[PDB]
Amino acid sequence: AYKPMEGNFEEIARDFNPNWMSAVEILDDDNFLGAENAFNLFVCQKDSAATTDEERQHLQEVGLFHLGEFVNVFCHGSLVMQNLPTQGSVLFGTVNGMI
Amino acid sequence: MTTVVVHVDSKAELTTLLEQWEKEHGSGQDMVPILTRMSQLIEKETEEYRKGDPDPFDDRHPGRADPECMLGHLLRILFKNDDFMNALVNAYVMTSREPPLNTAACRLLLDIMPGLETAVVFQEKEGIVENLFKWAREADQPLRTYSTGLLGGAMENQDIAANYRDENSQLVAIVLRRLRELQLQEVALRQENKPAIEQRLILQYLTPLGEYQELLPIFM
Repeated sequence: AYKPMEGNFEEIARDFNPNWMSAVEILDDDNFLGAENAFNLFVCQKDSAATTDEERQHLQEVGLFHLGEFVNVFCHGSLVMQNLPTQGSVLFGTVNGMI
Repeated sequence: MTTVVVHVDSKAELTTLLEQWEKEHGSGQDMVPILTRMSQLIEKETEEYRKGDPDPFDDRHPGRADPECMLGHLLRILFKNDDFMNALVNAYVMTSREPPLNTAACRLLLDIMPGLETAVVFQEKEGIVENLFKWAREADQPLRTYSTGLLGGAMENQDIAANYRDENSQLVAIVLRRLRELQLQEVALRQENKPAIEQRLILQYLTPLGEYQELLPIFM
């Protein structure tokens, strides 16, 4: 976190499971997308039940996926025209040219 | 040895108080203009202490440090209490509601301000902390004159300020508004021809929690 009143950073939470990162991207400031060297995808969701202080500094891995491809990049923006369904869009860069 | 004074003796005045309070076992007396000595016997003793040019980094007692003046002689006498003076903390705090009944604790815990080392405020009788949240939001003006720096020993502990890193922040919102008032009071009393002892003893309380985290927001 970054508290503008204090001026300094603040550790809300931290995941502990040791995965070698490859690229990460924020979805919606609640769900956080992460890649891996092991050619995989997962999202850590910020924990809701703030019953104590130990259980609110621990993120929770919510959802797993094997994207069978290395991940380099993430970015926003879509490829279709704006006609003004689903919400948001994240494109990702790879090593085999598979967007 | 044979350390007597050239003025009127202070220990004989102390022992004259040690023959009145030490024999007070349920006798039905109120020593509130007599125990004024216990807050006045040390202030004249402080008034002569400024001659020796003291080092302010004196967390210990002069009975261990400076046997040259009468400060180290007299603080050792009232500190070797042998579970006799030590029941006064259980007495004038736990069952204390009245202002002459709270006179006999707040004018006296400030007399053992170097003596209050670690574990009296750290004891499981810790409602005195929540009593001082009650004795600052709702107290009397001669009481709040002698009530702000009483948790000064609590903020010296890093364990009380971590157990109460948001309960104290409630109280900081009170004491800064009063702290703003004294610049509006005393300067306007001095802006006439063109009181600060609470201002001394509130900053004594507010100093050791001036360093801690997450308190700078309501500071600025």
